[PDB]
Amino acid sequence: MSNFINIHVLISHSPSCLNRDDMNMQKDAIFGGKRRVRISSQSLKRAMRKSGYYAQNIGESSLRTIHLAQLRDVLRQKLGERFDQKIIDKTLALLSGKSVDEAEKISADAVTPWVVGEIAWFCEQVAKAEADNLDDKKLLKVLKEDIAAIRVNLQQGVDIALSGRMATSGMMTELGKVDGAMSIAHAITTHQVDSDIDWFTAVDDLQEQGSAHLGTQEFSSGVFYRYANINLAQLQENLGGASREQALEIATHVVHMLATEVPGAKQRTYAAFNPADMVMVNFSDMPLSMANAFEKAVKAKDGFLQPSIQAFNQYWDRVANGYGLNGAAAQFSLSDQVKQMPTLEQLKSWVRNNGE
Amino acid sequence: MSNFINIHVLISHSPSCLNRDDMNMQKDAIFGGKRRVRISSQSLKRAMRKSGYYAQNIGESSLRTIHLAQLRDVLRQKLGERFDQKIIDKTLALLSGKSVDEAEKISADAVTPWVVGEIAWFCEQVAKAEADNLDDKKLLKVLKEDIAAIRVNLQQGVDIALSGRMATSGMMTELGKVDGAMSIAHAITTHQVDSDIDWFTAVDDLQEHLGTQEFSSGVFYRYANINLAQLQENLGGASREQALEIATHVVHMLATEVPGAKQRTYAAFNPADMVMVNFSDMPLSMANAFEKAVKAKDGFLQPSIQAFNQYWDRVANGYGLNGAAAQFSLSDVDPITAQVKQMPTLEQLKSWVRNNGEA
Amino acid sequence: MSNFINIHVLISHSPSCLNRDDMNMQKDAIFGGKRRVRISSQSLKRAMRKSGYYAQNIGESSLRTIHLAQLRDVLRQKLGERFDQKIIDKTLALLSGKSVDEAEKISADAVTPWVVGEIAWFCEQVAKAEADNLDDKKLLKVLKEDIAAIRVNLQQGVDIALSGRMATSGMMTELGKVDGAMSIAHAITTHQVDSDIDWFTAVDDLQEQGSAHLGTQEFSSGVFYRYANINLAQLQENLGGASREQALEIATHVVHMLATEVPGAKQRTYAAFNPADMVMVNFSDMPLSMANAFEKAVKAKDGFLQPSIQAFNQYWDRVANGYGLNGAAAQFSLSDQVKQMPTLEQLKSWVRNNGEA
Amino acid sequence: DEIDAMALYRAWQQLDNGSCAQIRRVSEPDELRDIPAFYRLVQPFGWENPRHQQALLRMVFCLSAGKNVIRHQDKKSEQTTGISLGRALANSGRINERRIFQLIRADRTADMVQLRRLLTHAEPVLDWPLMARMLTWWGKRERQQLLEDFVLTTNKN
Amino acid sequence: EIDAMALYRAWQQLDNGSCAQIRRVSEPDELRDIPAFYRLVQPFGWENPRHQQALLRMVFCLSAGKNVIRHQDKKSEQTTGISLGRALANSGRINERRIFQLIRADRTADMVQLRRLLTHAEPVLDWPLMARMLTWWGKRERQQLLEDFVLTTNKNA
RNA sequence: AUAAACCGGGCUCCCUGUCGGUUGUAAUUGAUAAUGUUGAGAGUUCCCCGCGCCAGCGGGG
Repeated sequence: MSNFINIHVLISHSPSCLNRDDMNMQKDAIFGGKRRVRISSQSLKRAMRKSGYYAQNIGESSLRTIHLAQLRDVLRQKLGERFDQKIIDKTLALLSGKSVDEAEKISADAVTPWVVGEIAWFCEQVAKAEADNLDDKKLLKVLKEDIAAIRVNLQQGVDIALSGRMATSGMMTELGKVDGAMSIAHAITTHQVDSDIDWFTAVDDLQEQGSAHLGTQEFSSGVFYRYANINLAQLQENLGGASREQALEIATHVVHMLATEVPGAKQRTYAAFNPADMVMVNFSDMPLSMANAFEKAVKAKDGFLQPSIQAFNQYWDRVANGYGLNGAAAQFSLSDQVKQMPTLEQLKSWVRNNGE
Repeated sequence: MSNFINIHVLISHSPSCLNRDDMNMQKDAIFGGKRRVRISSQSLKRAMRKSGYYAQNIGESSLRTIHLAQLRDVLRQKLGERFDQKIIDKTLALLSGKSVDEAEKISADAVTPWVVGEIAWFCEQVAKAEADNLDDKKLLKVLKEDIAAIRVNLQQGVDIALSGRMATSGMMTELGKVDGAMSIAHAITTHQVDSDIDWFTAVDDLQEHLGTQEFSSGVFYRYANINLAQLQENLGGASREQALEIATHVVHMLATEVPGAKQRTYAAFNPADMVMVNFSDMPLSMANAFEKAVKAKDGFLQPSIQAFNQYWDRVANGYGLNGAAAQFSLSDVDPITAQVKQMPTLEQLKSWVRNNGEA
Repeated sequence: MSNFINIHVLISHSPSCLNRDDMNMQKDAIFGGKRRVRISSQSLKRAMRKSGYYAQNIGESSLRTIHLAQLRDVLRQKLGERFDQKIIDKTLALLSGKSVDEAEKISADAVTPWVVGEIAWFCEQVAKAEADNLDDKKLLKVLKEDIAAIRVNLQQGVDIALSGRMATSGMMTELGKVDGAMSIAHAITTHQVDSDIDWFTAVDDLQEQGSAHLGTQEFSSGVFYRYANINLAQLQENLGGASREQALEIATHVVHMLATEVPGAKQRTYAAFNPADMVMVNFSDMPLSMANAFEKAVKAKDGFLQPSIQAFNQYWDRVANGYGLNGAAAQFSLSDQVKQMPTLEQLKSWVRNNGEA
Repeated sequence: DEIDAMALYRAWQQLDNGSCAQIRRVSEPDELRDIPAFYRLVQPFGWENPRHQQALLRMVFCLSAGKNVIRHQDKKSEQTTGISLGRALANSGRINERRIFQLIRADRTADMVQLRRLLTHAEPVLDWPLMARMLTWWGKRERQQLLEDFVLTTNKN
Repeated sequence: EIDAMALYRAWQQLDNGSCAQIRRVSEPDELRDIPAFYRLVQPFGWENPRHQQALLRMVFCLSAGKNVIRHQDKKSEQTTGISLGRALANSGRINERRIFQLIRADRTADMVQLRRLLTHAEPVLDWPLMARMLTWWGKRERQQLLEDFVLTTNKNA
């Protein structure tokens, strides 16, 4: 069976500003010696994590923060009906490596992801250790013996199971090290973009006209290529040893989100709520991106979209024939050995069924 | 027959950061007075060494360390059912030149590559030498007489046969000195690169500070060659065909494996767009095809491949290179003239290499 | 006929570290007020001497050492079929000035070149002298007679014929003085170089290393100007009175090697196996280098290579006109009164034929 | 006549985050001339006098490593000068000697780039007006003195 | 060198037909497609190829209108007159980002944008100084334009 | 033509071998460029040739 799922998306956005830096300039990248507009992988990951679709179909997302005081209050209120306060504070102190007073501000070393279910499981462990006068050291070494039993909690923190966690303090430093199962690229346009500039004003309703000086905001439209892949084996391990089916499920949800979720940036002002015009999924023994289809930047003819799709299809043919890729593949498209899907739901079902 | 096999690769990467230094900066290098982005040969080596393909087509990686305590324990667990603990400890102590107590920390002089097969073999020898009241010095001098018998064990440590080993302590200085069969170069871009900078943040879900990361895309020139004779020698005298098979796996890996760095966030999982393999008496690199940094036109990839093809034409005619050569490419546009056999698929290429360049 | 033959090479290397010093930093030199990267002459020499081209087209190379015990055993091993053990030991002793025991440690005065052919010949002589119960100093007296007969043996030690040998002890002090026929310059880059640094680590497969200090290795790429000349007469003399044709042959091999051989340093991890992009050979009555072509360091434009080649050619024109140098010259180049040669082999042939083919 | 270093320092410290952001994006000292915020920053400090331009370009460039990367500290009343750049770089414990090596051997422009990287990496504590004088001249003598101070510090400490 | 005030005076006295015909171009090189241009710039050394590029730029700016660029002689006190950037800043009609995007605009993109700014601002300036700036027009003359603009805006406030 | 003149400090020599810098991270929320305006007038259009009632007509550039 194939271990990697490659998700490819071509999505065309209308004038917008979906990702920008500290000078409020569109993010870009240079590909093929030409300027491409870019949307960071973190932007995509966070959009997916905080989306409604994720809440309905995958569930709880991690709570990333650095304020252990605030986290303490939240954790008390969320777990207070299963553990009493001191067990909670102690558990937090063990996992973070900081002392949990009744203090106003308790900082961790860095913003880290917290999974509430995971923390709870640690609370039960700490409690058992409490009733058995088990030392903290011995506790740690007890916990290190069966890690998967900790990872089974990441089914209530799947975003961590997908994108990994790194710990630099507390017991987490030995227990929280999570190796991400999903690799995801920055989105880059398939073509060159010279951004436009909106020159705006703010009218004062009480000031009798007058010449003001105008603000600026960079924007542009663009056909973006999105790529991600999922390491099934690693997803399974990361969830505590879940079956392949749960993993194909999660991967399916990722296909959906990656095809439909768009970062919220400046959307109240630009509304680039566009859905993907192509989505292809491909099973494989070695992850492989298709960005090189657009290394030669796509020249416009009747838009950027159709030439972009065409470019994709040709480069996929080449790669497939040249590298002999016997692997499940399927493609969904809104335009007229790769199985075609009329609708995204059919693509999703094809993925859920391991491509058969 | 030709002794050297040269592997040239042109591979294009999307925005990434596949190798960086102690200051989170991309590794670069200057070539033709312009900055190229660089991927160190070490990086490529270890990416290949630890890859899955290596695990499935070559075998187990060597175990590279400097901690002889941990190594002691490891060797016990994996060999304990074959030898007394004290034979194991003694063999380790003789090879390393340090004393193997039940000490918590025992550090060698440097990070060295160890092969468990090899260590086992040495354990046998030390055992019979134990049974014969033979002294350590005489054991050494005896073993020095048949080196090949020790190099056969590098078939369970082929990476060492490829990249070599040096020793500064113990019997390994006399015994375990291996001279690498594969020479491999740092990968550099064929064009100038001015790296981009991603300004990022981290959102704190409980309140309402920017970091930076350097990145770039680029068309890379990978080069490596393999010294067949030296490979055969380093594997105990193995066949030319076994040599060619290993060389073949190296072609595959050099055309498909990519360092793991920053990949979960930049995903530059691209495969090679051109791979040429070329048989030779004296090893030569094609880096000079790109001394004049490649200027873009309709990308960097096509002009790089054409530049390559031209230089190879000039060098082959000028230095009279009559050697088996074959080229696999995903592009259609005009390749190297007819002495370079074309390959539609990578596997046909690899077959052609397995078959000493005649198939 | 011309006595000197000039070999100029412009060769461009990809990132690499082909020669370094006591701190493992690239060897450099100042030229025109700017830093060039340097590949020393000894390095180039040893590169050519131990090459395989050498071994297959020139023969055996000298054996430089100081361990007369090891040399003893080696010599016994490859001469035992022609000479008695103590004929061999004796010869070694008389040449080294040190007593050849069966000790396992016998130090010479310095690391010296040993040609095996030479030693075989001296072995015949010492055999003779042993048969006539002749005294050593008298054997010396006899041998001083005909030195050419000894230099004829450097045809199995051409590298010493080219690079010379100085003698300090034993009969060599009288018989062994060889003045080199080949002069060879340190390779320097035709352009200023600011060297890059690689910062590497070593991943320990048994402990997740955290904070660490990275090792350093200086490296750079560069377009090098190699220059060497050969004094044909002195070669002929150093070879026992060999013909001009044989000299020209050896010279041609030196051309080839200077155009192709690259020192071996860090090549396993930087792979700079680049051939030369320009080779020019030039017959002359007085040797002259073209180094001053790059005294004004070459500035890059579409690389360093082509501008270097053109700098070379221009200085060549200016010097040729200025100093009226009508001598056979030929130039081989990869890039689109000097005869142009399409291939290196045509150039080599040209050289073999005294520069008129 | 002479450039006020401390004034410029404090100015850089109190700069609005947007301007600082705009200046932090240069990748080369002369690029500062492409940036409005820069001219606004150095106008009070004699930018308009050609004599002080190169100097100012370097100062700002180094400061442009971050808003508090260069921590200034006053000298002790006893000693005649405060902590030198080399000494601080060495004191950080994060700077490797070869870095300084390649720094003092670098061409114009490149050296300042490298220097700024070293400053971000080390966050040195030093006598800023001293460093400012150094940047004001920045020649062979100064580069050499940098490496010397580094070496001797690393030697004792 | 090229006589400036002569070219200006010629442009002020050109016939309105030729004048309107010239204004109509949309890129400096398009002036080569126009007779009136050649007759205009020939007395000022168009025939010497060294001076050509320059002239093409100068006229292009003048092509904004017969009385868009208002020359004003420098006061005898001052060493130089009002440079372009100061003029634009003084207009009060130009936004900083227009100037910024001007100096970062590519050969050619550059002159078009400048002409738009000129028509919009109708600047009073020392013309021969502008002419010189246009004669050379390299990185530092552009950067100097931005300098004068920013610094004047800051001065005046 | 001076403590001068005449007057080599000169021959030999790899700095070599081993080494992922690696894990984690929305730049994000707000914002008319807006008020006022005939393109009117004016047969010049530079050269050659043919015809002409010398008012102009026509051929070719």
